[PDB]
Amino acid sequence: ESWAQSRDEQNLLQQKRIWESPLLLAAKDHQRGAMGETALHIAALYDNLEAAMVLMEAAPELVFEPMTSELYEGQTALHIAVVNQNMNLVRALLARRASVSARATGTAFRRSPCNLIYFGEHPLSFAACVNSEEIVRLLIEHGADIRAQDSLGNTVLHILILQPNKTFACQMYNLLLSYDRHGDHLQPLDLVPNHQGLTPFKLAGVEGNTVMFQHLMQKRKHTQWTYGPLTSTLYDLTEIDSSGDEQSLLELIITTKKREARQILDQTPVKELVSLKWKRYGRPYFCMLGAIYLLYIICFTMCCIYRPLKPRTNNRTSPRDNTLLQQKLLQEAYMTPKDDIRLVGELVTVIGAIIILLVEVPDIGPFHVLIITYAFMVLVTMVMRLISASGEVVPMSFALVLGWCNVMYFARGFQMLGPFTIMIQKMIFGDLMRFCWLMAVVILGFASAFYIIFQTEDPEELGHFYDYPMALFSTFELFLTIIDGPANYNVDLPFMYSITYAAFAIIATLLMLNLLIAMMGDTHWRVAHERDELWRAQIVATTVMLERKLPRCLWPRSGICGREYGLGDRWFLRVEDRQD
Amino acid sequence: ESWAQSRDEQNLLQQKRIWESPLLLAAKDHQRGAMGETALHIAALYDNLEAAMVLMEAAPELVFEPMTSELYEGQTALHIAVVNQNMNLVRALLARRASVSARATGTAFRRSPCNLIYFGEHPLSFAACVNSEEIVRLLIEHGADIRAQDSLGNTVLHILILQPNKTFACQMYNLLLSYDRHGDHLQPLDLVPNHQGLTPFKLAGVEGNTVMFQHLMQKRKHTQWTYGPLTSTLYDLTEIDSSGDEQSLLELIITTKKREARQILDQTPVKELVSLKWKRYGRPYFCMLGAIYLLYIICFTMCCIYRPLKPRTNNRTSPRDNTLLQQKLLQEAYMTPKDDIRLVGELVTVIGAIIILLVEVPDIGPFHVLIITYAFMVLVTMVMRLISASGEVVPMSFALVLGWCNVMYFARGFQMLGPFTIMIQKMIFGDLMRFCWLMAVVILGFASAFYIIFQTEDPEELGHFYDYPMALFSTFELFLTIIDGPANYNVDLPFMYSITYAAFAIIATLLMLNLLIAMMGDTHWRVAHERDELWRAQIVATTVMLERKLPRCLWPRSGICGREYGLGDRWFLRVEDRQD
Ligand SMILES: CC(C)CCC[C@@H](C)[C@H]1CC[C@@H]2[C@H]3CC=C4C[C@H](OC(=O)CCC(=O)O)CC[C@]4(C)[C@@H]3CC[C@@]21C
Ligand SMILES: CC(C)CCC[C@@H](C)[C@H]1CC[C@@H]2[C@H]3CC=C4C[C@H](OC(=O)CCC(=O)O)CC[C@]4(C)[C@@H]3CC[C@@]21C
Ligand SMILES: CC(C)CCC[C@@H](C)[C@H]1CC[C@@H]2[C@H]3CC=C4C[C@H](OC(=O)CCC(=O)O)CC[C@]4(C)[C@@H]3CC[C@@]21C
Ligand SMILES: CC(C)CCC[C@@H](C)[C@H]1CC[C@@H]2[C@H]3CC=C4C[C@H](OC(=O)CCC(=O)O)CC[C@]4(C)[C@@H]3CC[C@@]21C
Ligand SMILES: CC(C)CCC[C@@H](C)[C@H]1CC[C@@H]2[C@H]3CC=C4C[C@H](OC(=O)CCC(=O)O)CC[C@]4(C)[C@@H]3CC[C@@]21C
Ligand SMILES: CC(C)CCC[C@@H](C)[C@H]1CC[C@@H]2[C@H]3CC=C4C[C@H](OC(=O)CCC(=O)O)CC[C@]4(C)[C@@H]3CC[C@@]21C
Ligand SMILES: [Mg+2]
Ligand SMILES: [Mg+2]
Ligand SMILES: [Mg+2]
Repeated sequence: ESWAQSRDEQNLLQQKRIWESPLLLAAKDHQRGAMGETALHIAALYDNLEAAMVLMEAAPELVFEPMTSELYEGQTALHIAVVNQNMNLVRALLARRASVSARATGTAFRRSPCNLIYFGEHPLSFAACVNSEEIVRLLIEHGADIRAQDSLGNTVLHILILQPNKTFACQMYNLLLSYDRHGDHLQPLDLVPNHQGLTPFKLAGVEGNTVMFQHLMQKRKHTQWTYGPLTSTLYDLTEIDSSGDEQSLLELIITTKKREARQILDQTPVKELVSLKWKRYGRPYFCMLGAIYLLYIICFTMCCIYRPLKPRTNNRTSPRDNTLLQQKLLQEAYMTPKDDIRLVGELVTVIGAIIILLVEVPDIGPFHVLIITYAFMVLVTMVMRLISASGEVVPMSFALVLGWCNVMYFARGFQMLGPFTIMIQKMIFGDLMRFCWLMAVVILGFASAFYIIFQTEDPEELGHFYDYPMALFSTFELFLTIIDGPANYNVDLPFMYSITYAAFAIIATLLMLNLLIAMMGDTHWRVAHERDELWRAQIVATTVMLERKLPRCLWPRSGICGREYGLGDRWFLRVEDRQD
Repeated sequence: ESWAQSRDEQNLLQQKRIWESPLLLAAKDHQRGAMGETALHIAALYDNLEAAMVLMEAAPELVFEPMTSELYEGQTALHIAVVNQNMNLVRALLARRASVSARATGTAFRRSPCNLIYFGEHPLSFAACVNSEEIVRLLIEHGADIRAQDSLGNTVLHILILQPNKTFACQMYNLLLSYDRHGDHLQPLDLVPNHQGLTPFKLAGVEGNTVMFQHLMQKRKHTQWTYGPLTSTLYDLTEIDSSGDEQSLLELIITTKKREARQILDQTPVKELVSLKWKRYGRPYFCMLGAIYLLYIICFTMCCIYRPLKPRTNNRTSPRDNTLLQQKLLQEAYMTPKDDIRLVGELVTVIGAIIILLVEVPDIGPFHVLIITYAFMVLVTMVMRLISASGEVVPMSFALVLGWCNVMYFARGFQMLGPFTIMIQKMIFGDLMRFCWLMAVVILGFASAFYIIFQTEDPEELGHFYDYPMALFSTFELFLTIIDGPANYNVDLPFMYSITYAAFAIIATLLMLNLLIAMMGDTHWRVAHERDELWRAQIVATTVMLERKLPRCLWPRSGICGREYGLGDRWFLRVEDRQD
């Protein structure tokens, strides 16, 4: 906001600085403006060729001079004439020995959501982005280095992938790569990583640049044979399944926050790779990891069904006291064979909860949080068991609910069941997290109204609202229509009740059907229309988690290795498809 | 998986075997490779004409030699040059006396979902499938037999129907059939069955090859007269209603597992045939078979309403014992006129259940299973009645529910009601069989939580959860909101209950609306959009069942017989339509 305010004022400052100097005004159609610009910059800016030539005759040092602002730092007139595509000025600027290697470190050039363009820092990178082949053919003739890297580390190959017109990005990727012609450099330009470690092939995957993914994939395709309609294609599979030493391209797509990246999961070498590694080793481990967790939660349940309880030593403290049984002490808890059989299962439970923490906590989405909370609630149950602290029903009840709802995590192994878990998340963190603020406020209004209406009345007849916390809970239950409307029929209720509850009943049906239409638009189109895409993104997330947390003996590398077939040491995936 | 692994390794083995031999490498641009191939095979594979000619000059025995692998067994170079459509090589191979009758018995050629192509075994069958008319015009000139049959028994007529480009399949069907020119053979080529017994006309129906159904139907159309816009067309109806000796084409479409086959039910001779036989004899028997079954289930109900019961001889065994009446013994069950009137209806019931087993069990979808289970539960009721075994309420209650829900089978006679039964099946074996795994797991988590919260409390106030099987059943009922939320208001419930039940109530509404949107997508588009198609497939299934299980006197053959009209002994169906 404040920065956007300053840019505009600096841009309005610049228009004043042009008007003050008649020479700078003449350039518009040694003094410097608000942006640090010169007359050569302004003539290049508005494509004033004749003003630029007359100024460069007087000052030929003006060509070398960069803008001095923070917004346009390092920018020379050559940058301006390049993006404005004035060919004859670019020729004239190079004739006056313009630097083709100048770096524009200005904030307006840096990759940021505030800036609409990201063109890099070098005139090659500016020229390729504005799609001028000739200037690229002209700048390299004057010593411009294609291997130039930015503050982000991007070369021009990386920058073209980050451009909104993906078709022009393809041709300029072709042109600059054809101009390398070096074998002496340890990395060719397609193989040069940026500072994040992403190659141009990896960058197209992370950004969801689909056509740049496809063009780069043709370099990694070898066609073995063609049998009429059939053809056999062998895929390099080096970067899309790099594992054991570095993050995979599949791993980068999952961790990135771009929904466009997940379309790359539907591209051909990626798709059969994921489906193969899922069917080969992905499913039978995950269903085995599912069955072990299910027997664990059943073992945790039985220890909670048979928890140590004794008749209460105390007398009843009120007529409203319903307690009959209390927790045993520690020595009382274990003195019999049934207590020893439970002690085995409770020890299995705690050892299971410790193993959960070991495979989860030293590592650091939602099912991460649910199982860590479940393992945490188990340890609190043991701690209270050891010190004989009362209230163990509170950690267990969290753990029974959290422990069983983790069993729903293993629905994603089945193809139909997995997007149903997607529905549950989007309904609760979308439509529920929105509408609960409208919904609780109606509950607070009517529960307060319902409380004071029965505040004079006797609670024995109608105790829905006997104190204010129960009046909140009852009105919540009346909202969802899970308990009946309060009625006695043997006594006179207040007349203000019948008006309020009829007003409540209309709003509660109206608001609850509104939550249904909101959850209608969610699960129908966002999830059930895209069930195959969402389930595939679940597999890649599940498998990458499996690969990190499993030994090498269990997980063989996917594809077929060369050097027994003379292809390299790389792991190749063969796909046979029908071209018809 | 493992077989797909082996094929790729064998394909990568083959690329090594080419590189080792310089002669085999020269063929790529007497030794044999991994696939058993030769240099002539590899030259034919990559369309290397000049390498093939030089090799066949040296070895002319190489033309005769087949590949020796399991994957490509029996394949010669003539097969390879045919599918690759190298005309000049095919001419050159025939000039060296190539076998046109060689059979490729390899696993890659066999019809299987692992193999993308099914081309048959003979070079005629390969040439027609890759759509080369000239090679077919050339191979027959060298002695190729069109009547060749595979291990599946398919001739080239059958194979063309099994091809994904149905338009090219039509022309090659025309070309090969025009080349038969034999009357001496007992079956012409359109009439030659495969090993399954299917002709090319029957095969197009079973596979749902609609345009091959239409082209073959024109041969079975005779146009009687044309009256301006009106025309009268007479259909052969021989194979689409073969009955009394063999399965019909209608019967093949029902029993097959292809959804594409049911579009053939909407083709013109099929459609009016089904609608005619349904209206003529299909409905009035089925509604008669419906009314007889309805009076049977009403008779079974009245025998269960009036089942023999006496006051209990024992005393009450607990304060929680609600039993007042018990079953009579066998001699007590029948000693009065009302007992004799029930004995008639019970004998009608058992004789009815035996007749169900006779018309169902010696024969061996869902309503098959439901009525056999109903007839089985009836016989258990009699067995327990005879030996005075207690617990007869268990077989009856299964039989009352199963017996009445069979009456829903007769909804398909009515056109609107039939797809509603489709909805019930798809919702229960789709959306229910999926979502019950997510839904029971939430129930198990909260019922366990609800149990231990009230494990200390006294059950007399709140006995929803007094033991663990009732806590499961109550939480199931709270999930569907068919019983009210537990509340006392005269006693203090645990505070962990109000948190857990509010957590339960949100999830239970959220998950239950999710089941509604899932059942929304089911019944709307899968069934109600396709209600006429689903109801028509119900008729064909019902009628074919009727034809098997009814005497000849009740079911006359459809159409109009010739030989009283001089058309043959075949049964013809006349359809008058408006061509406008
Ligand atoms: C007494 C001992 C031998 C019992 C064995 C304990 C297991 C029942 C637990 C221990 C650690 C495991 C778990 C821990 C880590 C994973 C991650 C997993 O899901 C996520 O959190 C993924 C993130 C997301 O998708 O939201 C939860 C279960 C899983 C496979 C495991 C399931 C069950 C395991 C084998
Ligand atoms: C004893 C009571 C008070 C415990 C409180 C209940 C809630 C805190 C928990 C338990 C049941 C729910 C969970 C149950 C299952 C879902 C699935 C959901 O789905 C996904 O992760 C799909 C995306 C993916 O990871 O692939 C994530 C958490 C969620 C809403 C829940 C998180 C929180 C909930 C509301
Ligand atoms: C969407 C809406 C507009 C539906 C239209 C129906 C309501 C406008 C009517 C239905 C019958 C109700 C009435 C029925 C009876 C009650 C009792 C009330 O006075 C009493 O008798 C209270 C009893 C007592 O004092 O003991 C006055 C009107 C009231 C709330 C109601 C006013 C309005 C209600 C909701
Ligand atoms: C004492 C006697 C004379 C009473 C007569 C007994 C009938 C009530 C039963 C005997 C066998 C019959 C049935 C047995 C065979 C059929 C199959 C039918 O449905 C299927 O199973 C088709 C498969 C499917 O679509 O799922 C169910 C009832 C029906 C017509 C019959 C309905 C009723 C019938 C006439
Ligand atoms: C006493 C209690 C414990 C009996 C248990 C009830 C269920 C086992 C049964 C009885 C009612 C249901 C049936 C009722 C009717 C339907 C129609 C459905 O319809 C079709 O077959 C349409 C397809 C076709 O055949 O054309 C098949 C079975 C189904 C879901 C049900 C099969 C199973 C259900 C759940
Ligand atoms: C979709 C959701 C987020 C809608 C928003 C409403 C809930 C957040 C509020 C509504 C009023 C409820 C509260 C109302 C009163 C209860 C009683 C409880 O303590 C008691 O008084 C128990 C009684 C006893 O100990 O005898 C503490 C909070 C609780 C569960 C509630 C906490 C949260 C609830 C569900
Ligand atoms: Mg949402
Ligand atoms: Mg009620
Ligand atoms: Mg379904």
